[PDB]
Amino acid sequence: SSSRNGRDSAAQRLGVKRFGGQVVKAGEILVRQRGTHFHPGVNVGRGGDDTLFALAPGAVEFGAKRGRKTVNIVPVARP
Amino acid sequence: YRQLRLERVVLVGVWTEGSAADAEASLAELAALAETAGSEVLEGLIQRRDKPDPSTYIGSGKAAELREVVLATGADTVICDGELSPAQLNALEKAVKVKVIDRTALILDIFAQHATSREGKAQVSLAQMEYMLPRLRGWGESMSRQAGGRAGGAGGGVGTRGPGETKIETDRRRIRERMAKLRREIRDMKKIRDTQRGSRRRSEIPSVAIVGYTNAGKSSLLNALTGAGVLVENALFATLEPTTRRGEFEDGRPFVLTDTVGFVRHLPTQLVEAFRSTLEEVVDADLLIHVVDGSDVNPLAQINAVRTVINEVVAEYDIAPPPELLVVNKIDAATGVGLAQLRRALPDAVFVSARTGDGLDKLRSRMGELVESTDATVDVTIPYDRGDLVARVHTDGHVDATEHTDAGTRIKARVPAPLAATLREY
RNA sequence: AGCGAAAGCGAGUCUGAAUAGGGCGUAUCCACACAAGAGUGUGUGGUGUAGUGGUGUGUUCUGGACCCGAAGCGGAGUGAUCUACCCAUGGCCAGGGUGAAGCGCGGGUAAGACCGCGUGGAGGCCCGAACCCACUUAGGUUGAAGACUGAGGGGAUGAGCUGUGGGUAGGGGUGAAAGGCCAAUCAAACUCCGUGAUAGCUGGUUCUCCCCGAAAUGCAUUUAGGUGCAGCGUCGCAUGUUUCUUGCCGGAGGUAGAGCUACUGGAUGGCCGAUGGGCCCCACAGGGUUACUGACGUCAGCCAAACUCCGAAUGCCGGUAAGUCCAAGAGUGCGGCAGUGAGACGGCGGGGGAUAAGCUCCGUGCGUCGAGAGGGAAACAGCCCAGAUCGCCGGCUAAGGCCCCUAAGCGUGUGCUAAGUGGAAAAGGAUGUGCAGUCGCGAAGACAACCAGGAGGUUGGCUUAGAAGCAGCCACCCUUGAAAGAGUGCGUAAUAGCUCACUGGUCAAGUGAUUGUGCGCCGAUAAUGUAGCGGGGCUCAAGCACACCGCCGAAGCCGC
RNA sequence: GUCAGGUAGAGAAUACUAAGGCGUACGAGUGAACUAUGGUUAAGGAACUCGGCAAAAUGCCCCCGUAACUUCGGGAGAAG
RNA sequence: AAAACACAGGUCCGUGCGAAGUCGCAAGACGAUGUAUACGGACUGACGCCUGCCCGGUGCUGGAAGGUUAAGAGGACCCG
RNA sequence: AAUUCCUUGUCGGGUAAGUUCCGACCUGCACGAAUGGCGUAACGACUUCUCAACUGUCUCAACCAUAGACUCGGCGAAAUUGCACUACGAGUAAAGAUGCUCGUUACGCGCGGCAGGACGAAAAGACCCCGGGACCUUCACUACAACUUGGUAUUGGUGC
RNA sequence: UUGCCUCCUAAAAUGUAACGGAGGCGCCCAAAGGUUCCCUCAACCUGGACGGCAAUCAGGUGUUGAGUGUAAGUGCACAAGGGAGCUUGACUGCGAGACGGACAUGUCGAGCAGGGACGAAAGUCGGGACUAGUGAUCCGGCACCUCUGAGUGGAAGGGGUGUCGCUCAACGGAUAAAAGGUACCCCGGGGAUAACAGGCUGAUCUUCCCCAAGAGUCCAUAUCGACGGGAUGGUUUGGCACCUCGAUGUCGGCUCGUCGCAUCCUGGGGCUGGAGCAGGUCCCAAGGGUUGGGCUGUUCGCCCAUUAAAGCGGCACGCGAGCUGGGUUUAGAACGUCGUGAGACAGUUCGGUCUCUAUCCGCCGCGCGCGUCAGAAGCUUGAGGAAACCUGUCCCUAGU
RNA sequence: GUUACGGCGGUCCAUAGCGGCAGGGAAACGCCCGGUCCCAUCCCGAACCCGGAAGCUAAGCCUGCCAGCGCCGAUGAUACUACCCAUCCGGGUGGAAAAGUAGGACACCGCCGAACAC
Ligand SMILES: Nc1nc2c(ncn2[C@@H]2O[C@H](COP(=O)(O)OP(=O)(O)CP(=O)(O)O)[C@@H](O)[C@H]2O)c(=O)[nH]1
Repeated sequence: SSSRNGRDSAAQRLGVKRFGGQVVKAGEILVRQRGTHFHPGVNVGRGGDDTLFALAPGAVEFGAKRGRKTVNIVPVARP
Repeated sequence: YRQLRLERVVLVGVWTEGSAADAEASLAELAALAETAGSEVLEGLIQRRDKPDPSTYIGSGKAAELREVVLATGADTVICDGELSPAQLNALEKAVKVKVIDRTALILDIFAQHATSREGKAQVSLAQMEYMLPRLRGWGESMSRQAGGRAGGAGGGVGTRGPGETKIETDRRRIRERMAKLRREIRDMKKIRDTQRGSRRRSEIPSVAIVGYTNAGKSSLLNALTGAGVLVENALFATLEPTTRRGEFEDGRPFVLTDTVGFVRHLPTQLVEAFRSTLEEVVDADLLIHVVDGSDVNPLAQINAVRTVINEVVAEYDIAPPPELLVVNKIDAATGVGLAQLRRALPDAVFVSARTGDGLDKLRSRMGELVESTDATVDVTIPYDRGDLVARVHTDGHVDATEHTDAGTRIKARVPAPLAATLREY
């Protein structure tokens, strides 16, 4: 005599963490996603739950490949 | 009025009395009625109990048998060929665990959908409502767990508890009150019928009417015997309001022919109460036309059932019952080789077919014969300065206009009291 | 002097195979080399380290712990002088009836059985005062009285009533059993003590000014009116513009919108039309005809919170240049002290509901009230204007206003309204009145008018009482082209009168249909009294629209 | 708890009185409504009302006369 | 104030005698100076005609062949 | 039916008219034999119906007398109480206004009466919810009294 | 219903509630894990012995519509999809830097060393394409250890590392261990929260309408009006919980009224399928009037007699500081049914205390005072208000 | 320098792709002719791998035309939208789509150049 709904999960705080042009450290998490909505580019690896992370200091720079997004890092070149 | 879904029905019924064939005949109407409401009929079990059970209509184990069949065919309903009390139809619900809604409820509901005129709708709600008054505690959800009470009764002082009455009383009062408004409303509609029939009342006219059970024709005989095309659907209760048309034979006096609603066996004694239109007619007529189908297993049955309702009418109104003609139809197209039996002992078993096959010739010529006496007869000598003597002399309803001369006209015809009247100068 | 669970070691130490990472320590700072720019390390020199004990103040622990207030729990006692029952010994019951056993005598019977007449005086017997109750009614109901009174009422030789003296005591007594009674108290009496019981609950908490100034949110909870932590406030210390606003630059998205031949569903008409049903030749070999159905295909028109080939505006993250800068009284870290954790309404975007509520639940660098005075909305926390340091018998204004109430305009120019519209309302009905175009006739005097025009085979059929121009109706190729159609409508059963598409002398502008374009009319409709302008009153606008000109108006702004 | 006068009367009821004791502690007025307690009522006689609540009615002695039913006592002061 | 309690009359169960039952920690007392035709408890409730079927559940009573199981007796084997 | 929801079941009596009453039927929502079944003379301040007699119960009220009420003299309280020279209508407000808005009405002060309002007085709502008590029940938990079972001490001897 | 995972609501970052809308999870796999290498579906056309239409084999067409252990989403044809050969990294000592964040938890990590697997070596490997498949602390069990050992030597006990024990599923887990009744009730609070009345709304209710398919002897509109649509009123059942729980007394009846008109009679009309007598509709109209009984607690309802008629509603469902107390709603008792039982029924039946001296406004009557430009007296005008307002039968006109 | 092979260019990976018609073989790329050897098929020297060098541009690959199918796509309007104004409607200042239209487009550049000169 009631609703057969009413249960949800928790909101996993996904999405992009570092946006483009932002100076980053070695090992910071750039994107926490589920699939590969962003594929890893240069100096960017992929974790076990498909999160991307930095492999070198620099500045995160979004890009493209053959029909798929990438998240790159360009080095910051100390003056 | 309630409208949901079914189409899955298992019919049940106690054979307290009647022949075997007679017994399954009832269950059969129930099939036709069930389908006339539009729902597929699966199985159908009948028992032989000399008298129903005060708790479950059929029995205890038979209820158990029905419980499994409802799980088998998944039928969402069960209809009982009888009138059952609120209690019996509530116990049998926890047994089979599905609809246990009786016959009177099928008929009362068919009348809700099939009926159009506003008047017809009102009479329905009365019926449905009078059928639901005696079922309030049973539908006791409003009282289901209405145990919220225990109101203190220190009394002789503040209680501020307003109910100065039990909830059952207060609630019963409402349904009974609405029923009373409708009651006065329906009795008023009487004046509308009477006023729509003032012309016919005056100018006395003949008035044949067509009684007879449902599915016997009636509205086929009218659509053919005169003219006009009224609903002639092959289902049940297809005419929920009376119609009247003109027509005549040699005596053109209207032989106004009315068509009525159908008298099924064992009326639900509810919606019929307000179906007075059909009966107001039976009373005020000059003949009746009991139509019975030859394509019926036993035609004689409906003859008596129908005749009974006509019996009660003549009784209340203290009337010399009108002449009645019983015309058998469905013959010719007679899906009946049991035809000869009726013919052995049946009055006016005309092979009316109403469909193709006609058969209406003998009836028409034998129709005006039973109608009440005419009252116009006259032979006269009319001067040549007529131009007026034609009053209605030729131009009248039955004015004969059947004799002539050279001198004006030695007319020899028939004339009503208010028409040619006494004016005629022999 | 620290690290370690510890043995122990000691500016180190623990874990580890590690001379290798880390963890916790070596007060902090400055200088110099070597490394490393994976975010700074490592050694060498200097400087060199702050605790403790009185005591003022703010929180806090254990104590009654800011104050007041339960129903009830335990220990030891007091009560049977009221009431419940019982024990011992006394007292009382006017008057009048009825007539049991027993006995005697007659009748009666084998006898018994019983039946009359005397005698007798029985009974939880009858009528009825004292006495004991308390059934009905009325009065009292700050009473004469903390349970009575006046009338009636029940028992009254009994399971009766009553006096004196005794006995049973609290988780116990006593109970012809009502949770009744046990000193006007009873689902466990009263008094004193533990005791200042304990209450997430209610109430109360007392002199002043100055500065700052909230919240009704998130998570968890034997939790939902409580509390813990975070958020927001204040005070102190440290850093210094890191905060905020605007412009430019670099990014991720999938809402609004749109689209569907780009997926998944729904879905309106056609067209080809296999594949199947009827009929089919009834061979099941087989001719196809198909009001059926026709998967896919195909043409055109569509829809979607859980459809997306696309896809904004804003918002968000970062960078960069400025602004504000004798102030936002900005941000951030650490401490002392909190309160708050029931929000309300209005705007915009949504769920639940009937796309009801002054309904309910969310979002919103949204607002006001809460915690906000002043002016306008007639009055009127949540709407509009505006944020009160004090004084003034100074000036300018905001929202709103300027006929009188009531400060300032019965203001100026051009138009509209006849409804008191203004000063409530719908589907819909409708010959109101201004505007603007359009269409034939179109100052030819068209149109209106007085008017000759009356049964063309006109009683046609369809049929015949006649179908009496004319019950009804399915057509007006029709003309001296005049202005009547095989004469329709009112009528007229039949007559009989006149027009409906219609017109000739007299001759002076009219016929529709649009934009709905302004403003208006009806629909319209409760119950104390006009009562749907705040009042009087207003069309001689004091109403409406568009321009224009002043002024009144607050604790706003200026002056002193 | 004890005494218990006289007339009526079955009575210790009730009415009036003897012996004896009291006038018992706010009064004087005054035809208001209204309330309480008594009294009377035309014609009708439960029509009132939840309900004959209340009121009215019956009432004593002496002769007659007494039903269904019965557990044989009664009912019974039946009723009249 | 009653239709409720009691009641005379029923049946069942317990009790062989400082009985059963009750008050009391115990002695003791009531039962009763009573003795199963007596006493206590339960239900029914004058009187008349009657009181039907069921012993699976749960109780009560009466039984034993096995299973199960406490303390007390037992002390192999192991360990310090 | 002190038991029947449907229900004012149906039929018969009683009344001019009978949701109550009496007698039957039986379909017993959900009677039933010592939580006794069905009857029954007598009995009841018990409950429910009908009738005769009677009446101010009523149609429909009227009059009389006492005790109050009312006037005069003496004595002389009470509950209640933020204020006070405490109108009405249509509105507006915590949504039901003597006290706010706009009107309308109204000279000041008393005495006898009536009870519409002051959400009138009295009693920190007996109903409802939350929190805490209390007493009661049981196949709720955990204990204890009481009853019962065995070992062992008081407790010993000869037999087999 | 209570914890975890996925989608939408969720307003293009993250987050976001409701007893909003849909589903899953308390596993499985010793290969369905690690690694090296290879491959590309589904469907459609043309072909067979079945084999349907669709089982294996041919040739084409086919870029993703198939398949991924399991819900959904995000992905994946470069494949994470299909196949094969070895194997155990489903490791030990660690972990720069971060995400998320009340806290407790949770999550991702390049890289260094030891010992391996697979590869030619580049390198990959700390379980599975990802996100669920779980439980804090306390108290104990077990294996190993270069810790401690109550005078000393041992030992018992304790300690470290690895790990095992809970539908503590009310899933941040009050106790190792716990159900009901109260109408016999009591106390502390609450209009934070219900019953009565009021307020907002108007689904249901009620009263009107708009269009006109039909009905009405023929005939949409004399009289009705279906399917659909638009509203008024605030008298019903409701929805919300805004005042009142340091009290706003609750049905029916009695007594007393006052108001609205949506008119029952009486009074005017229009239309009639209005011959007359009687009617049926619609408009105008609120001055007066609108009965007595039987049954029921009853309002309502049916019935008996009448009448010109026996109106509908508002006023705390008007009216208890004006009355009753039949009913509902305390404590007693009984029946039927439910519960093992205390007790329950929103079933029935018998019985069950109705308090108050009127202060203020209001209303009905009655005085005293002053005023009305000197003090008195007789008789009056009427601004303004109040009261009343009903109706029948018979006769003549006329049996016209 | 002409230049008809590689590998990634690497391109916000179809303006680059499919589909037609006509052409080419210097070296290179290829089909090809056989498996004795290294190594291979769940069966097959088909493929993988090996040894070759008789023909021949059928095909892959490359070149030139085609706007046929797909693919990019403006300007201007329109939807929508932030802020502001407005007593009920609706406007102003900025930003601006989707679909369509005009059109674009049979790719363009790097490298030891790889080959081929002089
Ligand atoms: N086979 C057949 N059927 C006939 C004949 N005559 C009449 N019928 C049937 O009778 C029916 C018509 O009569 P109907 O209109 O049903 O009578 P009705 O009583 O008005 C139906 P309702 O119950 O609604 O009033 C038709 O369905 C037709 O099948 C006949 O001659 N032959």
